[PDB]
Amino acid sequence: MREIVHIQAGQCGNQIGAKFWEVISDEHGIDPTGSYHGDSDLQLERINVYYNEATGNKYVPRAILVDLEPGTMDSVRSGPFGQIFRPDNFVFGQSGAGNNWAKGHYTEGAELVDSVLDVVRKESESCDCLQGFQLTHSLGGGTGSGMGTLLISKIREEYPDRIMNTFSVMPSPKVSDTVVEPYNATLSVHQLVENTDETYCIDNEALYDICFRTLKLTTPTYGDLNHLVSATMSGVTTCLRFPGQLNADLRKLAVNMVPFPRLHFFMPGFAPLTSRGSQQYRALTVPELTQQMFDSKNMMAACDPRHGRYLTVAAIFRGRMSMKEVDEQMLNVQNKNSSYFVEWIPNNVKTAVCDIPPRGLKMSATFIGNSTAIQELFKRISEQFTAMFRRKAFLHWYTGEGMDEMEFTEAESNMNDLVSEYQQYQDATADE
Amino acid sequence: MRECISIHVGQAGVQIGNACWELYCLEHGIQPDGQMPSDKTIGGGDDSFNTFFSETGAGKHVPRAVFVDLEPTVIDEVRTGTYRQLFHPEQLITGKEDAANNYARGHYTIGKEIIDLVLDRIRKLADQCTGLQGFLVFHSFGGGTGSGFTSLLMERLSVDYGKKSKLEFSIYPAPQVSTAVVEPYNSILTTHTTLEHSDCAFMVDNEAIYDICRRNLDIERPTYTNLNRLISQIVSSITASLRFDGALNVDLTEFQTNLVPYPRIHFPLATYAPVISAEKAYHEQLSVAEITNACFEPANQMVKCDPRHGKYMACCLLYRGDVVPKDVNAAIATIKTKRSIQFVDWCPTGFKVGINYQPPTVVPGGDLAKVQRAVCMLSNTTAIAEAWARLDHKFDLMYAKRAFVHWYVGEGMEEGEFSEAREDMAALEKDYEEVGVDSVEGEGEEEGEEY
Amino acid sequence: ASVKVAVRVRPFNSREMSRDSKCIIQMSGSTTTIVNPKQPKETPKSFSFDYSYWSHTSPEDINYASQKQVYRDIGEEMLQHAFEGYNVCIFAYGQTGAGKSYTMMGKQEKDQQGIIPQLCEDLFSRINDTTNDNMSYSVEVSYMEIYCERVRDLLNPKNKGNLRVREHPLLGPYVEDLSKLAVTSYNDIQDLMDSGNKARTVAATNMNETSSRSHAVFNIIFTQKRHDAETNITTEKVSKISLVDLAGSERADSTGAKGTRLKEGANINKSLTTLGKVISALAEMDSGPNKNKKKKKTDFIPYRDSVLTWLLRENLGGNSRTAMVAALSPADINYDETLSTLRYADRAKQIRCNAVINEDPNNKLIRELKDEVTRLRDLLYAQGLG
Amino acid sequence: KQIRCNAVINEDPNNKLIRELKDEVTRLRDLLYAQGLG
Ligand SMILES: CC(=O)O[C@H]1C(=O)[C@@]2(C)[C@H]([C@H](OC(=O)c3ccccc3)[C@]3(O)C[C@H](OC(=O)[C@H](O)[C@@H](NC(=O)c4ccccc4)c4ccccc4)C(C)=C1C3(C)C)[C@]1(OC(C)=O)CO[C@@H]1C[C@@H]2O
Ligand SMILES: Nc1nc2c(ncn2[C@@H]2O[C@H](COP(=O)(O)OP(=O)(O)OP(=O)(O)O)[C@@H](O)[C@H]2O)c(=O)[nH]1
Ligand SMILES: Nc1ncnc2c1ncn2[C@@H]1O[C@H](COP(=O)(O)OP(=O)(O)NP(=O)(O)O)[C@@H](O)[C@H]1O
Ligand SMILES: Nc1nc2c(ncn2[C@@H]2O[C@H](COP(=O)(O)OP(=O)(O)O)[C@@H](O)[C@H]2O)c(=O)[nH]1
Ligand SMILES: [Mg+2]
Ligand SMILES: [Mg+2]
Repeated sequence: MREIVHIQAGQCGNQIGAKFWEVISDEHGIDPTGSYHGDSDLQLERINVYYNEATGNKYVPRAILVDLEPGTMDSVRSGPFGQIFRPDNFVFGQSGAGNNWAKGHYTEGAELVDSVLDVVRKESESCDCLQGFQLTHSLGGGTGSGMGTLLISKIREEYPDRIMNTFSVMPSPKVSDTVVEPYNATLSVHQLVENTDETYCIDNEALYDICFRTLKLTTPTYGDLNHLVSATMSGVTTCLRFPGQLNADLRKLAVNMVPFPRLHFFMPGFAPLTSRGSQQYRALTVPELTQQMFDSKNMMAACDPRHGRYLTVAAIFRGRMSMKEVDEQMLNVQNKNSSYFVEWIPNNVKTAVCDIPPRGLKMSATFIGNSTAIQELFKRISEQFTAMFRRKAFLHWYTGEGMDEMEFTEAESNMNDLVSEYQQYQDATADE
Repeated sequence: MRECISIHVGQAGVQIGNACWELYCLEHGIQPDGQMPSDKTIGGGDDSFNTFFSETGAGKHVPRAVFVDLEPTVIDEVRTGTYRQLFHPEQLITGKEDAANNYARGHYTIGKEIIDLVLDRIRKLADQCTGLQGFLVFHSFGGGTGSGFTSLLMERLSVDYGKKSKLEFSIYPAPQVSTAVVEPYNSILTTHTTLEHSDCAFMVDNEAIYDICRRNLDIERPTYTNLNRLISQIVSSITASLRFDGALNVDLTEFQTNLVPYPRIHFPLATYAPVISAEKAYHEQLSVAEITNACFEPANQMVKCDPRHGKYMACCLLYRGDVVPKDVNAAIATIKTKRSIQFVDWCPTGFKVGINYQPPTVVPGGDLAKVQRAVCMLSNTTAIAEAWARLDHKFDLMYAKRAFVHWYVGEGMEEGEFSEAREDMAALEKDYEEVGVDSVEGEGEEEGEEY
Repeated sequence: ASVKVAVRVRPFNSREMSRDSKCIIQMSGSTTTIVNPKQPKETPKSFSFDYSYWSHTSPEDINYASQKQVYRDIGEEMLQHAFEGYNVCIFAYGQTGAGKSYTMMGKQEKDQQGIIPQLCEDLFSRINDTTNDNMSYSVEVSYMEIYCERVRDLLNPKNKGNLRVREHPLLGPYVEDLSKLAVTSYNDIQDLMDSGNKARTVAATNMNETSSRSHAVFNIIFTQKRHDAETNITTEKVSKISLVDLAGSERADSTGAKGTRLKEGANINKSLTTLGKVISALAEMDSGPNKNKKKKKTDFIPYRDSVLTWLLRENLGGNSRTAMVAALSPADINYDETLSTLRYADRAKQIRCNAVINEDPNNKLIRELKDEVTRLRDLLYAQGLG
Repeated sequence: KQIRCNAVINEDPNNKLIRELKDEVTRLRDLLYAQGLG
């Protein structure tokens, strides 16, 4: 029985995880107190993917909460679903990292990593057949990035055969909230490229653009961003929980999407999104979902796919629909946009179909792309990195905690090598 | 428990402390006698926030404050005032003469025999504290006590505690206005301690605050009470991130991680945007864009220096009240397109943002209008060099003839602590000039290998 | 300088003798012929290499190559290159249970010793013989293994931890906290070699009783100094001698692996597959820019896909002179595998290195300017202007 | 009798040698190109 251990780090990861546990909990029908009050018989069939079973017919999510500032933990406990989590999994300390990756990875997090790994081992030992992990955190921050990278390294050291997923929120061109985001982002990306099987890219700029242009909201908050992201996470792993005409495990996505080991940075997307005003106009059907999934403005990474090529894509549909229509639409998308797909991967579109849609919708779809345009994002960070590293803008904070220029240099070189490895396949006309 | 210990030195320090503690008592619903009837009316809570106040068994709340001065007058005004029962009876006041606008008198002769008691009480306060974040030292350049005793206390604290942050709020001498003939000497002699030992020093000017009061609040005849209240608002905006919940919380370490590129350039300016009278509170929207733009106006600066003559090195915005991230993002985006505001080429991000839900409070008898939104900006720039240079000139005009020097040497110093300080000022100005220069053109001179 | 290529065929073992023992490999001069056992009508496909070696029969003289023969031909040449001041490498290749341990290490108790002992002994003899008042020599040793994408040190005492691979900005990849031991005599380095061979991870399979389970890299850092109180520069030359023994590719059906022995093999195959790509990639690039026009626009080599290719970034290409020794199996049943090795060997000679090796760039600039001054002064003197 | 002290400067021998050799190379090249020998 496949099931997932869940880890949350930092403020962004903690909040996204809280919202995610509210969404999954609806689909499966779980009371905030922990009891089950569903209506369908298929909600409890595979509930063990996320939830352990307690004595009194309760269900406890298999989540791990990590931070160095206690305050966020309180915000989780004093909330709509604060009592659902078991208190033993609230692992935290004091004197947070303060947006310093060195404190998160080397000085402060090195003490709390033992306790976090203890709780992770305790959860993973009880697993019937542990599939893999998934971590939510922010690369541009402090405790989140550092402790996420450290935990990822330790877990890959101890569990080499299991899947290691990751949902990362990285910096943006215009949206910036810390002065030292490039250093943290560069070091985090250097750590992630080695020790991770899948990494979904999320950008606040793309989510705000979706909210303003697609959903037409006027005053979006972080709740809406968490809503979209949690919808994506629930969309990714639908097939482990519910039956379908053609299933798609996590390993199937990993195999079909990753041509070479270092190219595992994905662009996610979700459909439909209708703004609550145009819901009565559009007809809902497979062609509409196909059109919305591949639209450039619907992506969550703020990287235009038209500036590169799609190495691979995966489409996970939820709902009762015909397979012939899905296959025809995917073939049409391949054929019409002939110049945005690579010429040495015939039929580079993975397809999955699940028969149980979300509770309020007749149809839905999730899109996981893998394209060269992601290089742009890395290039941007690299540019900013140089602009601070050449003069050593803030390096004394990092070197005071037990680092040196050599780690910065090797991280920058690794990032540049990854950026070069994407471009290779980016240009057309492989001959000269 | 995000505990912070406040130290007040000199008359300016004690009066700013009076304003600050009035605002703190009003913020958390603490009465002047230390009781909090809010918990009794409600039933219980965490309203006795451990940042500033320590709760005893009987429901009383003692502030984490340390008042120091050499004159009995300034603190005897507090021992028999409205807040006489709030503070602990121990107030560390030497029943003798004062430093008398003399750095030497406050550092060497009379600063002794009072430093030991002060350090003992600071240790007693620190022992009660768990997870102490740092210190907040209030004083004033140009005074004997606030220069010499502050120097001695900072030196001893750096020796003892070391790794704890030590923020500084100080009143710099104005360019034209002054209240003493020997202000430049005392101001210059404190550079060694304000540089080597402090982690971040915030400077304010009385002329700038008087201009702000005259122009914005329409107060034609302000006194020091208004200035102290404005400074109290600034400090509360700084410290609110670790007392109340918010969308993005900024601790005192994120401050130093984001604002100071190098150890020797930790002198950021500060400013408060929605400084407006009650009558003018109407006829205005007071949106995020308006206050954020007003933070960058040279007229609103709290130090007499023009940011247009320098370059912005780092910025930290701290918002309070009904604010949302997207308005702040739009404000930063429209700010980045203005050519009058120049950032150093080696800090492309250039902004740190924090948001807190608690809106600012209104002190009865005050002059600031009640508002829904507010923002405090702290900006590390290179224009501050000008604020040193003028003062440096003044120092020379008195040291060429060795005027007023016999008072200083008659208390323990020699003339070399009077040059060493000048050379340190010169080196600091050279550093500030060097950091702001644009990167040399294609900083690897030029490049381009074969292909 | 192009990569040097040697190939060698071994005799029959027990597995070959029990099953069909039909030979397919023939050798003549520099030419190696392989014949398809399934298609005798087909062409006898053949490959021309820099060196080929026939170790099938010892009494006869049909180009028979003892250990000393291959050692003279490759290792002595590469050692002479090292004395001139060039970083140098010899690495083995092929399939499981062919010839790597025999060729590089050999049987210590027997006279048929591998390349590494003979290179070390000749190096020690040469440094001891050529010692002089002005000349002086120093040598240092290290020996590491790659087990499952993890580096371990053999010469050091028991260290359960795994070392960390790092990147110096100028000198490229290296292994941090690697026990670099100073040595002074042939007996001491021989003892280090014996301890290192003992410390390696070896397991038994159907294909070979002593199937290696981990790649191995043996590094010798050599320093050549010339002392003069007037003009000469001390530490005239520094060289790195790298002997690499790679675990060969395996097939699960014939190997009979299960459990851990399977998993190890999988990692080994991964570490080989990437390596093959790198070789192929490298070849095409150093074939293309050299022959096509000279464009040198951009070519990516997947060095980082494995730690083995990462550590040998300077060895497979760049700042070293490299030799590749391929091991063959004469068994007919092995044909479909054996030919594969030859194909990569046929591409291995296409690779071209770029090695110059200097030291103390301040001295480099000073020497360049002084030589320019001397040349210009000589020109002026010859033409009557000096 | 307060008098200007100036800065005592001791250049590196390596930089001095490099600069002198570069100047010598330039001078000798300008001599050789002049007599049409380059
Ligand atoms: C159809 C109808 O009458 O109401 C819809 C609706 O109007 C629309 C606009 C919904 C609505 O979504 C939003 O307004 C929204 C706002 C900010 C961020 C994200 C969404 C809806 O709120 C969202 C809500 O979604 C669900 O109920 C799904 O099951 C969703 N779960 C949750 O939203 C949820 C939130 C908190 C607690 C429990 C469940 C989900 C989505 C993917 C995977 C799993 C679950 C639905 C159907 C609707 C409303 C209520 C208007 C849409 O959202 C989703 C995810 O369905 C917007 O794009 C779709 C299109 C729908 O037509
Ligand atoms: N903003 C503000 N500044 C003040 C206040 N009181 C004093 N100052 C400043 O302090 C300077 C004088 O130095 P003081 O700090 O008063 O010196 P002291 O603390 O009394 O110590 P002694 O010189 O020994 O008496 C003046 O130039 C003022 O500008 C105040 O209440 N508010
Ligand atoms: N040319 C040869 N002459 C004599 N004996 C040989 C020859 N080649 C190999 N052998 C022996 O045959 C066996 C297999 O060789 P061996 O060198 O152990 O394979 P291998 O190269 O180590 N394969 P692996 O270690 O898994 O990468 C050993 O006992 C060798 O001593
Ligand atoms: N999507 C989303 N992003 C967030 C949220 N909170 C913070 N962030 C992002 O995270 C970054 C700050 O990282 P932070 O959470 O402070 O890292 P930490 O200090 O290690 O916990 C900012 O650039 C924000 O864009 C949130 O609720 N949702
Ligand atoms: Mg006084
Ligand atoms: Mg072997």
